[PDB]
Amino acid sequence: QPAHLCFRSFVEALKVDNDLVEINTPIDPNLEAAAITRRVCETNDKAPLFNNLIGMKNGLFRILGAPGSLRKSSADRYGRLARHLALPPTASMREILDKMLSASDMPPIPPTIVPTGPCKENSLDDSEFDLTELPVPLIHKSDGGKYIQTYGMHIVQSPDGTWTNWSIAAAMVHDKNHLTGLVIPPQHIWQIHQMWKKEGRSDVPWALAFGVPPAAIMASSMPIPDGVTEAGYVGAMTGSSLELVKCDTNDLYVPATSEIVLEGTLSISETGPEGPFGEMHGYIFPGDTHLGAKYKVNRITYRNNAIMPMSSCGRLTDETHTMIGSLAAAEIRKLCQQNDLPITDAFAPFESQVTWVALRVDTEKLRAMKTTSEGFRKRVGDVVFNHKAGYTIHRLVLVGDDIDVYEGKDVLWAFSTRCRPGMDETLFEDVRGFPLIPYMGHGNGPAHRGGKVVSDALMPTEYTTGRNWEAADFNQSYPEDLKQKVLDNWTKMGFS
Amino acid sequence: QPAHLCFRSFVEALKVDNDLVEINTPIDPNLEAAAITRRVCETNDKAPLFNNLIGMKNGLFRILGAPGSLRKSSADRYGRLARHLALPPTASMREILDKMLSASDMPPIPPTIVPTGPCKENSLDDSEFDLTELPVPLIHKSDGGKYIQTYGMHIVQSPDGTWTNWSIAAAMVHDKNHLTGLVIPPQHIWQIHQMWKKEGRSDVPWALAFGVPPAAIMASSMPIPDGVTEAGYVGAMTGSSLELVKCDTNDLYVPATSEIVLEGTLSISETGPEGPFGEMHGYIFPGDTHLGAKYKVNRITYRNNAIMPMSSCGRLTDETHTMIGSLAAAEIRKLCQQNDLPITDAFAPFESQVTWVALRVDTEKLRAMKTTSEGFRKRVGDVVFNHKAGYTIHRLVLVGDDIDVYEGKDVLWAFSTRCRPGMDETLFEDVRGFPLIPYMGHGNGPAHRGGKVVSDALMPTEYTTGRNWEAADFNQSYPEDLKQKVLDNWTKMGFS
Ligand SMILES: Cc1cc2c3c(c1C)C(C)(C)C[C@@H](O)N3c1c(nc(O)[nH]c1=O)N2C[C@H](O)[C@H](O)[C@H](O)COP(=O)(O)O
Ligand SMILES: Cc1cc2c3c(c1C)C(C)(C)C[C@@H](O)N3c1c(nc(O)[nH]c1=O)N2C[C@H](O)[C@H](O)[C@H](O)COP(=O)(O)O
Ligand SMILES: [K+]
Ligand SMILES: [K+]
Ligand SMILES: [Mn+2]
Ligand SMILES: [Mn+2]
Repeated sequence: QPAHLCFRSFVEALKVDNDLVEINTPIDPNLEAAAITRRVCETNDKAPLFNNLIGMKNGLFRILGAPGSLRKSSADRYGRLARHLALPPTASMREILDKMLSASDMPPIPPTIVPTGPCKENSLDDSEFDLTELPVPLIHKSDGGKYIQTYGMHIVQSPDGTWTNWSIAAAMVHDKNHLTGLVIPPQHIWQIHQMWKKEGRSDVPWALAFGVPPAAIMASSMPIPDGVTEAGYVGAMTGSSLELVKCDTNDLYVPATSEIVLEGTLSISETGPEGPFGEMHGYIFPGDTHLGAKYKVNRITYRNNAIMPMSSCGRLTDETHTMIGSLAAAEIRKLCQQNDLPITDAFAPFESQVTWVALRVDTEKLRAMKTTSEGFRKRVGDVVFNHKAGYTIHRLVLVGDDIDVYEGKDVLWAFSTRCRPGMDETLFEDVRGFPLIPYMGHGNGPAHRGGKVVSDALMPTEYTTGRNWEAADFNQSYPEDLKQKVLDNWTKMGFS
Repeated sequence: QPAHLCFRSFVEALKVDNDLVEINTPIDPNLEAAAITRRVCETNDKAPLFNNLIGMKNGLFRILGAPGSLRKSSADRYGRLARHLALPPTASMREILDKMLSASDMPPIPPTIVPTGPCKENSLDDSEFDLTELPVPLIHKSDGGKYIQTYGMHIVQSPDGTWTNWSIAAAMVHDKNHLTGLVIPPQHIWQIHQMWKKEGRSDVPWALAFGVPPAAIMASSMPIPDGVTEAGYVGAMTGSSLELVKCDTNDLYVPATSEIVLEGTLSISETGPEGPFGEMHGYIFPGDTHLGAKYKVNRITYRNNAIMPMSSCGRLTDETHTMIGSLAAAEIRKLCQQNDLPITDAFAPFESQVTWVALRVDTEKLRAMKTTSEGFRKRVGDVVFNHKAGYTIHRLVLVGDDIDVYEGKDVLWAFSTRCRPGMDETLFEDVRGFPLIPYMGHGNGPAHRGGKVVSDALMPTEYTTGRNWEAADFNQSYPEDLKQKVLDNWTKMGFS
């Protein structure tokens, strides 16, 4: 099976790329595996594969850390991500996001049911497993539980059967046969859970699949539209129907090659303690106490020599930056274009801790609109901040065509030099806010509302007659014939 | 003479450091010298010394570019700057700024008059020079003149004789015996020129000295207080009285070892075209047209084999970032402390194009103040934005003690995650603004007023009971004994 369609094949691909380190000596799931992975993420090192995890019971489990994190070189920086998608390892961010958006103008390709797969190689019933006995990691020293679920896919279906959602949401072990985790608006797991709670008759049939097809985990992390079944979007994106097996204890379908599958229910009534958890913005608030949703596990199925992927999330750079930020930005790009806004590109700068998105504007199109900053900012903010794709994003930065939004230094430059604080900005207080950002949930204002801004880093003539400056830089302040001479004589003269 | 007291000795020091490239083949002052220097600044390369400048007349002149720019290594990043000040080349930014502030609590050491010096080796009178015939650089392709003055020191004295100011302000060649340049509030050259215009009797006696003692050019770039003679501050800072010679045609005093000295007058009446000029924020607006102050040159004196320093300013990183930003930040630190604000450190992040200053707060002291964000922001902004040291700075970012303000990634992290847009900020519209920032002078609002903000990236408990988080990073989310094990086994395991 190809790497984008089978996690096991993805792990080989990383080895083959010289992008893996296999660690075959004993590693402790209490902090050590996550500390090594954290270090990898902070230094853009090779992904760690922990083949010898202290406490591995019943063949459960090895760990792969940093599955979607960065490589050190600029040339293949996003190569781990490209390997999720059958793209060359030198793919740009633009190319990766275009690939993730491509299925939005394609018919879905529904999945294919197969009678078995590797995820059925082993099983443990209700009398045989105990989640507290597995080598579930403690990821951060102050976490309130062992977060088994950082890179698996929750599978839930609407009561009417018409929408099956795949998404990533964190969850931790509660007891031998339950998890807890947050199920919060506007996320699709929450929208579906609300449908089941309004029906009132039963708990939500649920599965959590770990080590799924890489292309599937990418869609799981992207805010594709309400009502759209991820499996058919991934099928369209990859050009092939995904192979799924039925769960044993319910009628959901999981990827055939899933490394580990939990089957059970997500309660419509019960809650239990969750968190705190070290999170994407780089923080943990030890001691925070809160009741989350409760999941019951009835069955585990798994591959021989099963591998659990793990995100050791926090400060730059990990999956919560490379996937959450970038994939939101992609969806925001499309959303703006669909609302007739002249946006060509969008990216969530890592330097903003993926709380900003920079929107590159086609300024020829802007000029033909014959509008002003105050009107354009309001239009863009109304579109994005009232949509689920904007949920995680608190600052939008509008930039003209000279700025590469995929380059954080250029976004910073434009923001700092082209957007007058206050006057060039519109604040949005009556929109949903993201409580996870410390200034929101642990800040001075409402945790769930407001705190958003559109910052216009378009210059005045960009709305009227066109750009009226040149950069004071090597590229723009010197003619081509001189630049080339300089470059051709650089090492001759003594420079590096 | 030591490198910090003699420019010629500074150039040797750079060679000796392996921080110079001597270029002995012909280089064109029309763009080529500045293009090479621009490239150096954008890549943190060695300083270029152009020993063979096309059009060098009467021994005038060689050029040193990038005199105060960065080195490539992290270990001696600020070494060029350290060489201005007798500091080790590994000095930190903190150490450099402390050195620049040290004289603020010392008696001045007045200069010593000597009868001659190297700056008298050669002379050209009013019938012998022509500024349009010298190899003055064109620094950026769209500049409105050849900016002879980018790293010399203007010398002007109050009418009463009691204050002699040394400062850097750009100036360009107007004609064979005049320069033009901006003389604008609140700068000390402008405050002095206003005193002479109010007296109304004569033009301002003036000198411009190029290739001055490095410690002197540093003070020339720092906003030390009104009325304080830079020469006595530099004397105190260095521990020695600076040696000065009298000008021939007026009674001002110039450093004895100056490479090139212009003597003349700054008019109280006449103006002439100036600019446009590629500037510190990374822009030029070609065609901008404006009348600047006019300077008459009556005499040139110079060293044998005179060297003109040149700043090829623009996008990161050059003297306009390393000196203007950092030295303003230093003065702002002191100003805050003198106003009983608990600020321990200040720095202008390069990533903000030195338009922000990050202020590190002693949060134990803050807690004892028993105040709130809204009150503290207003207090800090009132102190800084109503003072000349705040002129160039449009955003202040308050951060707690865990943030290293000299590290732009950490400042960005704190700003993005701890300051709620709008609610955690106070806008200041009734303060002097810096028109040079594009969003000011080429923006949507008043060019000279407003556009400033204090952004509070202190978390709520930092005002009350203390920090209530830990970072989700390698340093803070793992115990010391584990961290050390990881580090000790890193290369063993296969990582880099
Ligand atoms: C890639 C990735 C995504 C997410 C998460 C993680 C990773 C690695 C964790 C490490 C587990 C940290 C966590 O905060 N986390 C997370 C989460 N969304 C949540 O509701 N809850 C979460 O706990 N997303 C984001 C969501 O996956 C996306 O917002 C997606 O759009 C949701 O799908 P849908 O609702 O649009 O179908
Ligand atoms: C280091 C340095 C400082 C300055 C400048 C440059 C360099 C290299 C130029 C390359 C020439 C670019 C230019 O914009 N420039 C510049 C300038 N101040 C001005 O009023 N005008 C200027 O044209 N400063 C800043 C001032 O030197 C400081 O603000 C100083 O504080 C002034 O001294 P004082 O008035 O406080 O005595
Ligand atoms: K999804
Ligand atoms: K000065
Ligand atoms: Mn969905
Ligand atoms: Mn001064």
